[PDB]
Amino acid sequence: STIEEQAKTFLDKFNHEAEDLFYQSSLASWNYNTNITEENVQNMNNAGDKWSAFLKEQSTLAQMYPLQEIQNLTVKLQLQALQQNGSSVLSEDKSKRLNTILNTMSTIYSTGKVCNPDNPQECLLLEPGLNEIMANSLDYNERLWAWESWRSEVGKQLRPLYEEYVVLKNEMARANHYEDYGDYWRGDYEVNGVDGYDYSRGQLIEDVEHTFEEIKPLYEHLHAYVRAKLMNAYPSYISPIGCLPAHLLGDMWGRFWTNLYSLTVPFGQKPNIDVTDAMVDQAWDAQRIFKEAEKFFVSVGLPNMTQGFWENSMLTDPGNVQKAVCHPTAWDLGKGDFRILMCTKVTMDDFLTAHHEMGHIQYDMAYAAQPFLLRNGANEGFHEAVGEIMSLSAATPKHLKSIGLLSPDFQEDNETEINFLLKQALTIVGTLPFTYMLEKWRWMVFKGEIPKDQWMKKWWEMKREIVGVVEPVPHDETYCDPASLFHVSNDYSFIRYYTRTLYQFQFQEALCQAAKHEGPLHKCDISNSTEAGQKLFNMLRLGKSEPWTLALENVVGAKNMNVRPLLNYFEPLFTWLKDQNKNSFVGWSTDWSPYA
Amino acid sequence: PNITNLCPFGEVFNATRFASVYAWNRKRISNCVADYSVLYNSASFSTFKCYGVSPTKLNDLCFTNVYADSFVIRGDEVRQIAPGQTGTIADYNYKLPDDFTGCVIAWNSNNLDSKVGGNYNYLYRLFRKSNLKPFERDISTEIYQAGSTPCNGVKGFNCYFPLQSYGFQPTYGVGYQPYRVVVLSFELLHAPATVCGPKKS
Ligand SMILES: *[C@@H]1O[C@H](CO)[C@@H](O)[C@H](O)[C@H]1NC(C)=O
Ligand SMILES: *[C@@H]1O[C@H](CO)[C@@H](O)[C@H](O)[C@H]1NC(C)=O
Ligand SMILES: *[C@@H]1O[C@H](CO)[C@@H](O)[C@H](O)[C@H]1NC(C)=O
Ligand SMILES: *[C@@H]1O[C@H](CO)[C@@H](O)[C@H](O)[C@H]1NC(C)=O
Ligand SMILES: *[C@@H]1O[C@H](CO)[C@@H](O)[C@H](O)[C@H]1NC(C)=O
Ligand SMILES: *[C@@H]1O[C@H](CO)[C@@H](O)[C@H](O)[C@H]1NC(C)=O
Ligand SMILES: *[C@@H]1O[C@H](CO)[C@@H](O)[C@H](O)[C@H]1NC(C)=O
Repeated sequence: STIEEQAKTFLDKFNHEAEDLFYQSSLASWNYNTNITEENVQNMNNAGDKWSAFLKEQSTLAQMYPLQEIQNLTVKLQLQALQQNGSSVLSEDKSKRLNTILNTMSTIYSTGKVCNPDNPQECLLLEPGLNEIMANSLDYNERLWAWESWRSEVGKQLRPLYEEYVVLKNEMARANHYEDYGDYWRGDYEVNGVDGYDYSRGQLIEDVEHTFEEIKPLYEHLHAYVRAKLMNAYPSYISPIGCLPAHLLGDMWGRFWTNLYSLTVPFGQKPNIDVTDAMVDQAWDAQRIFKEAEKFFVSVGLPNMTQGFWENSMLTDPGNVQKAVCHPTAWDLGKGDFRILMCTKVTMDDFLTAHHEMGHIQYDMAYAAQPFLLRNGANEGFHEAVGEIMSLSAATPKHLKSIGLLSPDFQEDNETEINFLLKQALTIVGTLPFTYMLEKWRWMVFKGEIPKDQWMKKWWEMKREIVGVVEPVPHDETYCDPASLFHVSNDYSFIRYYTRTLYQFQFQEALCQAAKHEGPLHKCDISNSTEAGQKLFNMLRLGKSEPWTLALENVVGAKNMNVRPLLNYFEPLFTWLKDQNKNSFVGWSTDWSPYA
Repeated sequence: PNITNLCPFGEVFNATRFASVYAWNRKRISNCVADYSVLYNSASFSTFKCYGVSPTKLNDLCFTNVYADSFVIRGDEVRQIAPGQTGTIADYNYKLPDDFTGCVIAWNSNNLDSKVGGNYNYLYRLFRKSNLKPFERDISTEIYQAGSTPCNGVKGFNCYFPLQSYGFQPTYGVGYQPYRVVVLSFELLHAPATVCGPKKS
């Protein structure tokens, strides 16, 4: 009869067909990932093509129901999700060119091999060797060679490709009634039609700047401390008044500072909280790791893993004969099937990763009841944030003592808390200016604020201004230095990490206040607390049915992303860094004082 | 006296194939001895919810006829086979009356009714114009008209095929795994009641 009832029956038909096709595609992808064989690659490709074709057909059918004659919020949300053209609005020649450009950038990044001139007989792929040279070397010119050679080869190959990419994506986005491709990416956080809980695409940039302005003193103090320690490690290269050299940050791009923990440790003499040897001594299998993670999730009140999960998951490396992807991934196949693919080793990192991925699985299980198009996170930030909170809670010494992995006579003094917080800051605080600067640069490139002849002059200017990282030697416009990173070269949004980082500590404060923890925030463990699990599960069960602002109200009681829980988390470290930076100069100069 | 001629419960419960919920099989059981303790004390059944009568006194009472309806549904939909419920199975596939006397028995059949590629034999009716009356069977395969336009027999915009398939795969979760459901309906009519329980000697 009415348009709304017609759309509701259309969505019911779509949901039924979609679940089946999505399961077939997911199962084929699982078969490929667990078993890298040519037959699987064929089956995966075929199912993926069928799924994409189905989603084109159904988007075309979905557009015939006008949005303004539907009043139910859930039906309108699913129809809005399904009526997006995507690349379909663009012409077939340009669509084929865009797909070809994306595929060739994927191949150039994945199969990019660079080695030293005059010794070309064997080269180094980025993932095995180049990463290791970046994370473990202490030699200035070796790291400089690796950094400059990889940005020379990869950037000089990818610069015309990226120039075509920005124009095609902007054309598609303006064809889709967006200002630019940056507005298309910012549309994930857009909430429209809810009274009070509306969020705009333009509000995201303002909120990110407002939060980063509060991030800036902590990052300045951390940067000053890291600068002083790197000055100790490399005596003459680093200036007391200038920015950090780009190739010395412990990673290829400066994404994380977690590989500088050895150089910048506060109290080396004090022990670490490494529990690897304790699990080796007690013979902890990967099955025991996942069972302990399941015990953690049942302690907080969440549902335990399905029998299917245990039977169908691959939690150990299969062997030499069978090839599998080593990256840990939580798979929501659909139709009640939840699996984890992890080549679990006996390490602390794998144990924390098991908690993180099982948190991903718990979110998927919680939102499974919701309709197919709404089975996702409320935004891109929440889904990762709910795994990161489990990683936060499991890493605490209280959790390790509770499960027996740490000695009950381990002394928790202030020095161990300081060095643990510094490690967490190098992982978490250090990625925030890099993430914000990268997204702001991409937004300005898509918006047309930066002309093509001024991309790099602005980019380094942004990096000096925001990240406090200086280029080793100046780069002209023949280089494409941003696209050397995985996410930007392969068409991925990057603000999810910034939002995830803030949501992580907001959720942590909310659950710790629920659990009545009375100490420091980093000492808080959410095990044994039914109320914390209930507060989490109320948001987890919603999925994408409700606005992310309303979900954030459900957890933390705020309608917007907030930066104060992160600052509260690192407050002991913030006071310690302020004490340690009395003699040194906090802040940096954008001039070429260290090296250029 | 000495009792023989037990009721054919082997041909209902231990059947090689079960019907789809839309076209649920009904077997009328008459003129035999129905031993209900064999079913109740079995460990093979996941649901044995009896409405209107208790399982303990089933082996004593006597009924005119017994209707055994058999179908396969997803596990999550097992709850819908009850008086007063709502959902796709109850509105469009199989409706139980509120004044229902009988037992709803279900058990997981993942071993027998799932295939790796998917078992598409089992179907349910996604759409019907109106809800079903109690104990009604709809086996029509006419195109559902959700819009003002006539369907004219061929699928298209706002016209959908009524029957959809649960593609059961063994890897599915418990909610989506195939469950075989046998509903026993007990009625007493003024005719002589012949389905009686076993009498001890
Ligand atoms: C992995 O691949 C081989 C070759 O196709 C196959 O024989 C084997 O059964 C597969 N194993 C699993 C667990 O899928
Ligand atoms: C929206 O539709 C769903 C069914 O898809 C219904 O359960 C819900 O109550 C509706 N919401 C409103 C506000 O009408
Ligand atoms: C998708 O593209 C078609 C054809 O250009 C257009 O009519 C329709 O309005 C588009 N839908 C959206 C949501 O932009
Ligand atoms: C999950 O918990 C329930 C209730 O405690 C239990 O019956 C079930 O066996 C558990 N699942 C597994 C796989 O052990
Ligand atoms: C730890 O506490 C002792 C005792 O108050 C103090 O002397 C020391 O400076 C503290 N160290 C840090 C890193 O806070
Ligand atoms: C949580 O509950 C379990 C079950 O008794 C207990 O063994 C564990 O010690 C508790 N955790 C804490 C931190 O007390
Ligand atoms: C059906 O099969 C089960 C399992 O083999 C068996 O125990 C039972 O006696 C059979 N018959 C009935 C009526 O349940």
